[PDB]
Amino acid sequence: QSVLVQMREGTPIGLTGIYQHPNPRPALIALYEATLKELQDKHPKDSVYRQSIENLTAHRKQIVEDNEVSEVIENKIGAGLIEEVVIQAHEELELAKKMSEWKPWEELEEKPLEDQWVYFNKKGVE
Amino acid sequence: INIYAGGSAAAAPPAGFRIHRPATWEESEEGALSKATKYFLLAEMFRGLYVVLEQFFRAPYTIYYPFEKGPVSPRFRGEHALRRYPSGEERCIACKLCEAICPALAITIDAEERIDGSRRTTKYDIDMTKCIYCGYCQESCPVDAIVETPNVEYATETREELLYNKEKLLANGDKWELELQYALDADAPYR
Amino acid sequence: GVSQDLPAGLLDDIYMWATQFGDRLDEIEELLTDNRIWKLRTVNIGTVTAQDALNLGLSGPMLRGSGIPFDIRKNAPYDAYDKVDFDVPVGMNGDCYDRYLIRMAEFRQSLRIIEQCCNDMPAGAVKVEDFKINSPPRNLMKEDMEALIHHFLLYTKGYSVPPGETYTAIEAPKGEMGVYVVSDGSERPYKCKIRAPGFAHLGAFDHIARGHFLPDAVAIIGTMDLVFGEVDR
Amino acid sequence: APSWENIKDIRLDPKVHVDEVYEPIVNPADRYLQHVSDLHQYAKYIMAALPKYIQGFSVWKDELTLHVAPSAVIPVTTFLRDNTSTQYKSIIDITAVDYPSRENRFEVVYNFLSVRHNSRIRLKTYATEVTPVPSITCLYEGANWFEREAYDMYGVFFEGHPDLRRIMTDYGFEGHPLRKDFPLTGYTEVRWDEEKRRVVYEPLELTQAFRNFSAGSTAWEPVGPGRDDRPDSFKLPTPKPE
Amino acid sequence: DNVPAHEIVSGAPAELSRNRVVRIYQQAKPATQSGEYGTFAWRLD
Amino acid sequence: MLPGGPVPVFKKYTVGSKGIWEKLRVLLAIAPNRSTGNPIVPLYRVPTPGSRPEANVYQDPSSYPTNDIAENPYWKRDHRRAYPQTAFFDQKTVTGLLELGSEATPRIADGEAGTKALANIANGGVSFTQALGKSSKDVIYGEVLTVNGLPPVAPTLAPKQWKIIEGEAAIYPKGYPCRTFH
Amino acid sequence: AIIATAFAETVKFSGSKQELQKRTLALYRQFLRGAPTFADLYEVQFSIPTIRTKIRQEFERHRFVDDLSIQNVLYAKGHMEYQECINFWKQQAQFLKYFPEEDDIQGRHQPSNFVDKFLKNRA
Ligand code: SF4
Ligand code: SF4
Repeated sequence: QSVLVQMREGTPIGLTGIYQHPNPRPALIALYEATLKELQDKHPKDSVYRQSIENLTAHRKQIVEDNEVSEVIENKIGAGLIEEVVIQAHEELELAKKMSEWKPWEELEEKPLEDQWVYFNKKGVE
Repeated sequence: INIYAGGSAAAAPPAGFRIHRPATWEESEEGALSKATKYFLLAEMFRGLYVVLEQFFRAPYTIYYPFEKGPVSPRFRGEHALRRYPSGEERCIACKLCEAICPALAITIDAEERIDGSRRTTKYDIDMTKCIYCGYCQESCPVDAIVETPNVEYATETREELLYNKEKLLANGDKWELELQYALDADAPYR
Repeated sequence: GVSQDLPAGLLDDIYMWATQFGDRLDEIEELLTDNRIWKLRTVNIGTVTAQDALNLGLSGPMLRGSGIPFDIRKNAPYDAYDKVDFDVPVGMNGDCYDRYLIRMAEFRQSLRIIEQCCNDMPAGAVKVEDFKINSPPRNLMKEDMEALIHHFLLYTKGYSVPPGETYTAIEAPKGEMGVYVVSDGSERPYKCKIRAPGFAHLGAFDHIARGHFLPDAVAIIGTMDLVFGEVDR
Repeated sequence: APSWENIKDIRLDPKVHVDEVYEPIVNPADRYLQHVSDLHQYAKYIMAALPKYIQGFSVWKDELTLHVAPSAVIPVTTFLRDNTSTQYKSIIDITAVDYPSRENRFEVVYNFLSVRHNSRIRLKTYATEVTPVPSITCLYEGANWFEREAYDMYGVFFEGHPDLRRIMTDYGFEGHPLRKDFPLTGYTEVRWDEEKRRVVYEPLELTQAFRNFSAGSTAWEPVGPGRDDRPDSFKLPTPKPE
Repeated sequence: DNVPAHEIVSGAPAELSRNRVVRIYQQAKPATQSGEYGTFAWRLD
Repeated sequence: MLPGGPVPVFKKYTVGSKGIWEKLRVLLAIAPNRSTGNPIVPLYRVPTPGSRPEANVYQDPSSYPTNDIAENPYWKRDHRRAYPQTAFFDQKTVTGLLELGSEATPRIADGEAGTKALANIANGGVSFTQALGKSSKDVIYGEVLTVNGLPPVAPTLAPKQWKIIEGEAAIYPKGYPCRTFH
Repeated sequence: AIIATAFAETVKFSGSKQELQKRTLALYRQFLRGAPTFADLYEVQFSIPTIRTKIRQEFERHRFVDDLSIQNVLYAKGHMEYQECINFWKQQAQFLKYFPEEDDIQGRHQPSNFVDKFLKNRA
């Protein structure tokens, strides 16, 4: 299966490089489901990253399923026009697939030295 | 009223953000022969040329510099000068504030106790090749000694005529004192 | 704040120039705007997309020609741009012609702002009333002791800024200018990086010029109108 | 009938008269407290969301800073560029800073912007004269020139950079200027040698030496400790006395 | 030993390393004043 | 007309034409409104800046509560020494806010017991991931995320709701590829 | 995308001495092959062998450096200079900075023992 994120030709909306997306809502729904899939599968349940993106995708998907008008969906999803929302969806999904390989939920890999992060505030150095 | 997911009511797009559409050759409320005539007789071109011509008949802005100078203000900052009191004594006391605040470090001073027991200078230099003409030196002096004249006509053929010393500044202040008094009488209250 | 107050009889002359400036801007628009050759040299040239203009750090008219309404004067007002009306033009197509139209629109909106400020210049001081930061008047420095002390210190050692650091920015006409200052509790800065919009503009010049002929390269550098003393920092 | 010869002389028009000017006394930082509590919550979310990388975060007057390590630059930048709540797409600046007192003297600083949400954010790492930093040209193409600058100015090496070379300094310059060990005037100067007929580089000799005037620095502490503006939701609780 | 020689990558001359001496110190408490802020920092000149 | 023109010639402060030449100019002008641009000598820059009467009456301007001589202590209007501290929060100081709470929402034991509880976190006694997993729903959904469960967004200090102006108020007409935002 | 210039190498810090050995040798080879170009592009008043001698001297300068990171830094700086020279970015002065020796003998007294330095106050 494949999805159309961005038409680089066709009717121009007010942004350059971005053009009108035919049939956005199905693409948004498929991408949101794929993000939820990658998170439900590869990420721990108790990670804040997962819960945040899950509630975000679920709420945006509900706003996309209940509504039909794109202007309304834009006034509800407060993130640009719908053709920018699809790109936010794509970028979020690719971030999920990348973060499945990295392990942000894990504990700190490099612990800073005590000398690092001291800025002219210790009252006894100048 | 509304709950937002990674968004806001500000970042929600403007109501009319979606531009309508590009018009085509159809839906053109200007007949083909009209825009053809404007295409072949170069209308806007002739209009621009006429706007050019009207300037041909208008008053030129030019002034003849050596016989008519441009506007000059009391706040203007040109050549330097060291002033005197009406008594004939010099105002400098070697507080060396002009030497400290000067961004370019052009100034160079050396004082000592004068024979009459007073504080005065034996050396006061300015490298006008280091000067940026900022006026911080006429601002720091608490006696209004050093000033900046409206003079700008002091070009030279050599770079060593620009290393002004104390004598060259005291004479410059003896010369321009009347002009300095005008500028000071109309600049001091704001300064 | 400001060094010295306005001299008398300045708002009047500003109002005179302002009443006459719209005409001269219009005389410029007559030659340039609707002309064919100007369009041929500026229509579909230097065309840059929204996402590219953001990835490249571009700001100002280069960004407002892609369709993004960003103006720091509205999204983060600093001096009095929140207490005075004005509009921000925006354009599609990202070309040079749209940037030229934006620049002319900014001329006229700035004229609107000048008229408003001349109509409402409040009385009071033009500089902070804390003589530990701003030098006092001279009629006090020559009569009050604490004022002369403060004058001396500000014009020898200067004023001690608190430790910290900040990037603060503005809507400079070129773009989004900025300064990254660092402090160490002294009168001398520890670091000061000037972020220069012409820098990122010239850096994008390679992405922007690829595919275009030399006359178009000239027009591109002209859209950005880089001031190379800025570009070189 | 009317003309410029009969135009109103505004110079005589009556002008506003104000007896007493009233300017209330106000702190400029009380304006920021709610935004500051918000930034604290947002930083807390990000630290909970990427515990592997974020060492800490500071806040100061509507400015956020995230402290990380050189390994964590590409991942955190991906999060800050692609995540929905943090669409920090624009790269405003890159800057290095020299703190010789540290083991890792350098401190690279990324500034970021979100035109979407209208917000900025920072991101700090650390480096040395030999330990490089990952390059974010993979994401933000505008970082190319800024990283070339930081290299030429301070000597920091941005790994992965397609063409890292000097941009400001002279083509044969040997040194990194903004280091605190580098003298103001540099080590070299140029003159025209009539013999060789060439601009030639010679050791420095100045006709007026540099006078620092930083020896007049104040002996008294000028600005005492500030004032806490941490929101109480981020203050470590005091246990009840008993 | 194993203290890195950054002198090789500094781009600076070698005369600083071979002929020139530094001194590390704290500024003495001035007798003309009673303040002590200019101290507590280890200057290198 | 609009609040931004057009305006006639007899209100513009420029040197124009007089007599039959004005009739001819208004005939032969693309826009007779327009001016030559040369300023009117009697008015512009008169009296000269070095002869303004207003400089003798001038006095250094001030504001009332700062020029007040009696109840105007400096330590109340010292805004520099009241500067807000640069707060710093490492993972230690954040896990304590998680395992424990804050002065607004305490969850801490009283007495030296809770003191050493803080001490266990001041040192590496409990970690950030451990107390992220030991955090009940009311903790996360209410102190890390929102009550609704959604993450917070990049805050704006001074939000800007944009608006579009179209048609007659706009700087340019409809045909041109530029628009106007308020 | 902002593409790399002609002879640009991506900065890549090798983890071993055995690979950097090879990279340094390729750099030396390129300098030698390109030396005649360094003689044509810059109006040079001496030999191609003398350029190759100076190149060998500059590589013998850091022959005895065993810290790997410093070697990576040195190699990157050298590739920078090769890119600066082979593309005609440097002008004559910045290049003949590396050839002080070829220029005429600067005067007569060049002190090498103590007493002369003392008479010239250089000791
Ligand atoms: S005004 Fe000129 S002389 Fe005075 S401090 Fe500034 S640069 Fe120096
Ligand atoms: S500030 Fe004035 S009085 Fe003081 S040294 Fe300078 S010129 Fe002399």
